[PDB]
Amino acid sequence: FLFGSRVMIAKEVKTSPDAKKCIAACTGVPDDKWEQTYKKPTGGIVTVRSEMGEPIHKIATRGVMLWKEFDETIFNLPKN
Amino acid sequence: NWLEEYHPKLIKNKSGKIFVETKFSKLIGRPPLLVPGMTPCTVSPDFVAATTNAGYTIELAGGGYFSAAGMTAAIDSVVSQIEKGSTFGINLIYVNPFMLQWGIPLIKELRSKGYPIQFLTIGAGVPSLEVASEYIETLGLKYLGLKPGSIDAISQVIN
Amino acid sequence: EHLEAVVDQDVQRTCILHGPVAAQFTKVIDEPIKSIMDGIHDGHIKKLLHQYYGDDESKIPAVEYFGGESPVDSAVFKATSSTDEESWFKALAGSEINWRHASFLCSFITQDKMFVSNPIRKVFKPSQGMVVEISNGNTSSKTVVTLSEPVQGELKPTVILKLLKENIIQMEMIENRTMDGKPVSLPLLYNFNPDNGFAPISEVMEDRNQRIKEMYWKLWIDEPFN
Ligand SMILES: Cc1cc2nc3c(=O)[nH]c(=O)nc-3n(C[C@H](O)[C@H](O)[C@H](O)COP(=O)(O)O)c2cc1C
Repeated sequence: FLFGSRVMIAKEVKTSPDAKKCIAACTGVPDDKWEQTYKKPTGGIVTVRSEMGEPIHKIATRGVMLWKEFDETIFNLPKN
Repeated sequence: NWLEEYHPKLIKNKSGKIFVETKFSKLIGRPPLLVPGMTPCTVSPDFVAATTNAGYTIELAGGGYFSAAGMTAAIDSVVSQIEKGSTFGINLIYVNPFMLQWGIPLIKELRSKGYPIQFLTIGAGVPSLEVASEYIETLGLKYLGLKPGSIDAISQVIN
Repeated sequence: EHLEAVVDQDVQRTCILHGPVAAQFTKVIDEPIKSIMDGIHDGHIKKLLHQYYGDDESKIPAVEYFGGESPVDSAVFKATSSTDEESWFKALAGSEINWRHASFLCSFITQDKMFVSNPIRKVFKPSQGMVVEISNGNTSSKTVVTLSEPVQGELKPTVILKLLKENIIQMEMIENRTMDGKPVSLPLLYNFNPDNGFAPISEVMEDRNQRIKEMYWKLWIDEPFN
């Protein structure tokens, strides 16, 4: 088994202390209620489209919430 | 019978250290846990050394280095910190061919130079039968690690 | 990881990746990476002793050095042109896990944090005429291997494997075509590490060239060594 998200809170990682504090503050969600990120923050995590449009899981901060809103308002909108 | 064929065994080492012997842990002589490549997280060469000193296999975040010389300085910076004979591996992205135009022509050499980089991992995609062919013999890697995300990406690695 | 480089030191602006399900296990802050990975591994150890070993460790098997296995008592072995290689190496390493087990099956030898092909596995490559001999194969400390290839027709000892003090693998690399005919032997030492499984054999590079210089002395120079 590989452990991605379990690690980012360790002391040997380089994430800033405030970033760890919030990544701890957010309570996860069990797999049964997993897909509800596309719609809402699920215990503090959403998915957003990349610049390639492909999804990315991010902690639901004010910044990434604005990102989400812009995705479904500005960039989804066509070229002209 | 998969319940017995791959039963998770237990192993004692001469030092008296316990181990979870699996098929995977029996190539790496290391617990069957690893940290995947993480461009914000496993890019910091001092952290990728801190865990491999704990004795857990790690991938080095390739996507965090925009060059060939930068990741080389990272590699050598961890080599300066890992214990004698320790090992790590690197993680490459596949949707980023500019990321792949450094590593491969670099990995061939640092391996021919003999670095402790003893596995590769092509994340965010699966190569073709043709390009995924030379990574195991031109690259003196111990094993290769492919990230399936699809149901056909698994058929592909089986190919 | 650079909140010093955001406008008002506010993380709430930042894009930080995480998992929706893994988040409900990450509550203690900044614990050492060894601490959490060990809390996982020994947790598995507790969960596996209670099932298949009855909470008594002594039920454990025992291995000299754990690892090195790809997923896929005093005898001799003559090798010829078609002598298969992997059977050959199996016949030489043996069944027991010891230094002899790795010396032919360990593919890489560390040279002070650098991994280069196994030399022993290079020299013992199966070919014609090589009559290798394993003596005293039961106990490891006294196990010695002697490859004697044909030289000028006759067979003479060319290679000698044996342990030393401190569990130091040495390959007595002999060459007999000498100025005085008496064979010269090149002592190549290696450190065997039962604790590092993936690469137990680590060549001592210290003083390595001098014992090569000293071997080449008696090959060329008709003078004392200095
Ligand atoms: C911060 C972060 C960065 C990641 N970077 C990469 C990456 O660069 N390439 C990749 O293939 N996967 C990347 N992953 C995903 C991991 O490879 C792995 O699939 C994921 O961590 C598993 O999810 P988990 O953390 O819930 O266990 C990243 C994950 C995280 C959390």
